Amino acid sequence: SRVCQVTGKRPVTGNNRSHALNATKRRFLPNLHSHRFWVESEKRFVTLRVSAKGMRVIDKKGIDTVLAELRARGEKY
Amino acid sequence: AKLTKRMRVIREKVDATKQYDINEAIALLKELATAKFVESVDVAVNLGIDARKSDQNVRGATVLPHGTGRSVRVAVFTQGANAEAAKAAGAELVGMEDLADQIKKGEMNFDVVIASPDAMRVVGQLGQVLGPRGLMPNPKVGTVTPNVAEAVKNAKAGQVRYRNDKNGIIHTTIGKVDFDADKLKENLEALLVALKKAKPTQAKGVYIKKVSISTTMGAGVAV
Amino acid sequence: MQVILLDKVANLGSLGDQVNVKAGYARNFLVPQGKAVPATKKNIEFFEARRAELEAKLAEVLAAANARAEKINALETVTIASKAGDEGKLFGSIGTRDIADAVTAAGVEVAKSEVRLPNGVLRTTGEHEVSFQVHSEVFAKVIVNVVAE
Amino acid sequence: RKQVSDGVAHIHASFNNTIVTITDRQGNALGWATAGGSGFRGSRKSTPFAAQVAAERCADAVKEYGIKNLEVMVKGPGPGRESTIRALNAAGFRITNITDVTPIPHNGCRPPKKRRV
RNA sequence: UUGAGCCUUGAUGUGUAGGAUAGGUGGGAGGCUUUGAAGUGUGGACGCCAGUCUGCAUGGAGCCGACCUUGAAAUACCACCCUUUAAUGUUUGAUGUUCUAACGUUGACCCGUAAUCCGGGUUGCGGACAGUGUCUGGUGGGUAGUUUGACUGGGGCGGUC
RNA sequence: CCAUAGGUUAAUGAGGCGAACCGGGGGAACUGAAACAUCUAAGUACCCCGAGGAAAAGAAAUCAACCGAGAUUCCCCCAG
RNA sequence: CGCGGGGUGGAGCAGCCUGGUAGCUCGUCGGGCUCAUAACCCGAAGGUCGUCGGUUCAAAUCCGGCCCCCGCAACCA
Repeated sequence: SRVCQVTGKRPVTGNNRSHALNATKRRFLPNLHSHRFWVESEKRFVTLRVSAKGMRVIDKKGIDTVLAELRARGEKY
Repeated sequence: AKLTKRMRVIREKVDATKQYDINEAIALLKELATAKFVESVDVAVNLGIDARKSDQNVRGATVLPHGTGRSVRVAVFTQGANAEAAKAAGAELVGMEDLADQIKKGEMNFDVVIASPDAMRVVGQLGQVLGPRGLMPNPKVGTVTPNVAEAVKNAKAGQVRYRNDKNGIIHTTIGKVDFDADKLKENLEALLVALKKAKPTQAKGVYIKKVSISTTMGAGVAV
Repeated sequence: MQVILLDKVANLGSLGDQVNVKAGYARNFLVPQGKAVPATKKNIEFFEARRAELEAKLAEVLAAANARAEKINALETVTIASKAGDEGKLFGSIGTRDIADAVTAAGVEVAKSEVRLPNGVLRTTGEHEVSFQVHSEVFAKVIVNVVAE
Repeated sequence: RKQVSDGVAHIHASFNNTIVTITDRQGNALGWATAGGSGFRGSRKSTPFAAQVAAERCADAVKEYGIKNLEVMVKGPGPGRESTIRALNAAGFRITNITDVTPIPHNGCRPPKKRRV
């Protein structure tokens, strides 16, 4: 799965559809990249998987209000 | 504005791709004035008429209630002792058959005319030279009035003129580049009223559109 | 890109107003340096207050002021040189102390090399001019030493 | 757009055409004329009757460059190889040098042996 | 470095008769040019051969109005409007320029690790390429779903519907 | 180097099982349209993930119509 | 069985499908270059563009039969 590790964006069910009367499945897949961040509480760099719409959130909110509260129990990152 | 040694040094403060906030443009209007004394601004009324049709051609003026600055030289048409208190109120010249000998030659040693109804019987001999100079008084305008001394004092607020020949919009002076933009709006409101009282019969479709003021390398902004 | 400044920067800043910058420049400098953020005008007072404790604690590991930024304008020259290969090439990078030093005082590899390069140490044995690294607010160049005499 | 008043010219005369160029020392062709420009068919194009009426048609091709002093280069065997030069001198221009640069055959590939009759 | 569009600005502008190339047009005596006017032409465009601009020979703060007199209308000073056209600017495609930082290594090395993958480090060489996505012009019987007229003491061509 | 990947030790949580129900995911063809693709059939069939004693929903940037409602689900109806 | 076309100087092929309207080459009958013929060049002679009615300003041309033909197909149980 192409998961945006910084937001939980996953693939979704959906149809292609065009100007045609016959309708066929698509299932929307994300574009998937990596990005590296600094954690001032652990004084180390970490690498996370990122995607469109999701990578737009973290840069806007700030890592000290996103990545600094992202662990649900630890997730070994 | 003309490109000069004292103008280059303010042209370097502005970019050909950049526009300004309404409140910053009313400062740029004075920056762009290169003279050591405060310059004057001309404003366009946004119209509304065919640029060359004579049955849509506009020509006239209106007198302001308080004015924006400099005063006008006033002449009074009245009889007898009634002129002396008008000379004390704001008249520089008196309408007499002695002065009518200069008026019939087209020579107006004055900027505004006020008339008393029984002396208007003399002005009706001269209306054909006062007419094409904007000077002819008329009862619908209130420039024919018995209280002439108070009315010449009312004239010192000055007047704003408007006419076309080849353009559908009309350009005219209204005051100094240092005049209050909120009071400019009030005098432009009085101008737009006089322009609706001066509306030609055949002015079909849209007439009064939105009005703005323009600067070099800042574009027009709403008044 | 519109951002608001959190610290006094000589090139840009508007009090209580966003300023234009490139997002790429911001993401390499002004953002990771803590000096700017996109919007958050409503929240930057609480962020500034959340740095106040962090910098008060940072003074426990480093509170010292720099004395070297005042000294740079002497254009003081390098006294160390690399030992060169038979072919007229160097062994490149291995440690930050066998390079650009002028005082021979260090006993271990330094955290800040005296010169700034995208890739450490040049393998050419000729005379070349490099940018002297003290702090990202004062600038100078110097030539490399190839003689040590 | 000031006149240059100095330069070079190149003359070519083959057995089938006279082609004249007003040139620059950098190897540019500034204006040209061809003897087939007079509408003449075959080896007519190599005679003085054709080449002598290409010269002022070539001076017209540089009418915005402005000419006065010219160094001339000449190649090829064609009879028109000098009337086109005198016609250009007679147009009010002054020849700084004349040099012949006609090739001497070197390798030459294959000749007619075996020549058309 | 420049193709394309667009902004920006200057030269304009006359006949006829007379000083006088009044472009239009709305105001009008103290205001303006120093990156600018003169000379008046050598020479370039245009030409009423005057003049202005490109740029000189070249200088370098002025100037202008009265008297005189043309005309709907004036000739300092200051708005507004324009044809044609180029350069500066600008948006946006090309051509190539250096150089790392998105991206990449079916390069090399050290360590995890007596591991050809992976992870961390090291040191080279590539690259604003690839890989990929939103939207989309076009293709695609390779694959797949479906449609595919009737009469005639027989059928097909023909005829009939 | 310090560190950390890596290594070790102690503790908690999960693991497998259990009838039917239940949220989410993958997703037809037949059938009807007396013929077929949209439409109907069907989010059925079958397969997958995951979980509770129920699952699911909720008290409004919802629903009305100038009257007002004031959570959701289940039932008869509204309404062929 | 028909279908679509054709109906041309002697032969072979144009034009047609836009009525203001019979043509080219080989031939046939003579001129020119010739000693002589062919080529070439200039001239002449020729077709009821099937047949009878109809429609019209008019019919090789359109409209209905009759009449002679070319080409395509003349085997399905």
